[PDB]
Amino acid sequence: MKALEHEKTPELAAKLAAEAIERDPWAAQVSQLSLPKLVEQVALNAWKEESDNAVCLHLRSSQRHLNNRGAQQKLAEALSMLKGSTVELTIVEDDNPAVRTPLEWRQAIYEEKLAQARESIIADNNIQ
Repeated sequence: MKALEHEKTPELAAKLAAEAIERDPWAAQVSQLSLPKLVEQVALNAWKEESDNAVCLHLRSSQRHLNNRGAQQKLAEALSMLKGSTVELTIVEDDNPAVRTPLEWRQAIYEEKLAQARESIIADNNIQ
């Protein structure tokens, strides 16, 4: 009609997300919270650090423009509904790759199939 072409394989991407959730407690938590779109993109562009009484979403500063307090407050109420108590939910902007976000995890699960086929040679070992 108009074009669509943007679904492509939403099944493959959601199946891939199932594995991400089956590995990542944060991806699982977000899917249980069932976030909308903007706030979902905030939760997606961040990896969830968790402290004694807080949850600090390390958002890739590469998408710092998604992070707004309007999202954080809605995210906070949702995280608090999950935790069943007040979560000190903050969004911090840390672009360092040392942890994978649930978005990057979905992507990384897919590439693990490809990477395992090269990492098998790492497992053939040399020094470890």
